[PDB]
Amino acid sequence: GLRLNELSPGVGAKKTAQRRGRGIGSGLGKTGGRGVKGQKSRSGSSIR
Amino acid sequence: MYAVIKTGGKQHRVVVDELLKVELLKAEQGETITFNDVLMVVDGETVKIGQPVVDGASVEVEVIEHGRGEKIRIVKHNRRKHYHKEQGHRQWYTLLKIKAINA
Amino acid sequence: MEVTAKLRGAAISAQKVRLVADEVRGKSIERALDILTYSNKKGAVFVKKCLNSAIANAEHNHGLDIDGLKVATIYVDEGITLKRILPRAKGRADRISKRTCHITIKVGE
Amino acid sequence: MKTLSAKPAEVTHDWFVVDADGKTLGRLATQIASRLRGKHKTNYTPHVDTGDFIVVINAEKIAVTGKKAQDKKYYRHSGYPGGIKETNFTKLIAHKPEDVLHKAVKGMLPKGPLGYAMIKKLKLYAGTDHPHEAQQPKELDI
Amino acid sequence: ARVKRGVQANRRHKKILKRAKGYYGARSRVYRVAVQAVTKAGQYAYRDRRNKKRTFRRLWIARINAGARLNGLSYSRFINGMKKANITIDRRVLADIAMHDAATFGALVEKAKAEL
RNA sequence: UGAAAUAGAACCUGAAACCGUGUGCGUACAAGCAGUAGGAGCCUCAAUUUAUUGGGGUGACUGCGUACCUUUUGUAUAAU
RNA sequence: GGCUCAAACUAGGAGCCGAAGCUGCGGAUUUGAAACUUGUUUUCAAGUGGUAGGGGAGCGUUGUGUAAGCCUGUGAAGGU
Repeated sequence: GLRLNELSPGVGAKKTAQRRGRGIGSGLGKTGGRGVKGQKSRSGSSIR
Repeated sequence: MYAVIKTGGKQHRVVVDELLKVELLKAEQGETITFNDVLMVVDGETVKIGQPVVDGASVEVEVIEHGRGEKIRIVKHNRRKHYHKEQGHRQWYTLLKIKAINA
Repeated sequence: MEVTAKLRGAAISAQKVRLVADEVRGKSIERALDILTYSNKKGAVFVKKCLNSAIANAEHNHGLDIDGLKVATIYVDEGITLKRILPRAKGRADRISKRTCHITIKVGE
Repeated sequence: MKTLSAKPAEVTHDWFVVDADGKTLGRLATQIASRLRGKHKTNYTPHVDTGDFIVVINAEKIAVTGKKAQDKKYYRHSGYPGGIKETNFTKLIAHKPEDVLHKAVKGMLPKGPLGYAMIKKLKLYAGTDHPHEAQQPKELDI
Repeated sequence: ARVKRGVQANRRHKKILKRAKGYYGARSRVYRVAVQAVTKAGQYAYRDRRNKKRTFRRLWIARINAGARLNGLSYSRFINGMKKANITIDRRVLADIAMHDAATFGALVEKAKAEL
């Protein structure tokens, strides 16, 4: 290894995790991918 | 003492040693461009109107510089629809100095 | 030169003092003192006190001729507000603001 | 090169006199409205008054076709409940002769500060004489 | 790794408010009102960037109509005459000549009139 | 006194809302989401041989133009 | 508003206006295509309204290493 500065993970290795509800531009704002009023949009929903 | 020329999809009424900014051209700075398709030359009292081009008449311009214009903010918003987008724009221009209007 | 005096903390609303300050702004020292001594408003005793202190400062600290002075600037700012409680009917309580004012006066030739 | 405006200080309003004798009301009114707006001028800019002063004589002699002299109704509301009032073209010509042509032109001018300023250049008189020989209007058959 | 957001929030709100200068009342003072005022200004500017191209041609056409009627025919017949004469001069330059060079516009009208 | 006192004790820094004072321009015949696109005039700085540009403030007058969110088949909505 | 051999209607004809449609000019970008070939370069073709939603690429913030570094009273952070 050269240095603790120049260590890259090797493109494709990492990905940014998704963050719901952080504005219009991120693609996951407001509802956060959940849709509208319904059971599956709620805070403890699942598929059973 | 003036002419009408076509540059960048637009038309311009030009006089000598006039600084005119037009659309971006593929010419270097200080390079001299000759417009030999002028539309009209009005030299004092003589009016030469080309149909569509005044034959023989020409104007030489000098490419003073190239640059970006004023930044423009483009704002798009769809009310009640969770839609907003912004972007910036700066149009490219060239500055020409009219050198002469050949009849 | 400009000689200042400040009367930070007058127990009165700045709104109630600005009416008095508007009538002495720009006047000469003598005319301003006349207006203040014959005003029926409570803000005038505060403004007169601050003005007299500014004139004293100009005479003593700065050695200026008082006969040629004038109220060059005057403004009233809001001070610290005391907060109190006023009972109302049906077991309800309103907050009361006891406002104070800061008076700044600058005399000058 | 740019497109310049008329620069109000540089604009001149010319005086013209029009004889409204037997002419059609609206056919004359459109011409007058265009002249008051300044549309006949190559310096026309819609935010500047580039018009001309129009002095109309024989305003009580303007004509309407059909049966409009007796059927053209002029309504106004006075601001009071039931306060709707109506008058005829012929009654209004007898009573306030200039108001027929003034009303026709006001309808054809734009509705705003500039339009109010351009209607102020319409000087219309019943009779053959106008008190504006000092301005020397030029006779304009329009 | 607690993040306090005051500094970034301050400069974001300051950006919007600095773009809301000149606006009356709360529209240049309070962010909640100013931010939608700035968005609406942007929307108007976007629409008016098209409508300007729309409005200046209306101005040029009115000026050319005045100029052609000053010596001869109407705007519609003038434009037909230019098209027949193969004169490529645009309405912007035409209105400029009508407003600033009456003799040249007279000669230009004479060409269109000779072509019909 | 202190390096500093708009470090003076409610005392480091001292934002915003909110309230003043001063200067410049506009505003008392004109109807509406208060902007936008144009645009006269005035004021002010810098170059320039001297009103000609450029930057800044203001904005007469003209066109266009019924907030945002949510929820909806659909909202300027007098729906939240 | 106003309009009556219309500025109405019927039947033709010729001009013109008219949109963010199309063309012109300049620029960005998605996909695919011939190559010094990983945006190394020049182009070409077809595209680029968008809610729910799916996919892609980034910005900024706090903290750790890099860092006993680098910057900083010849003025850091913050504020304007």
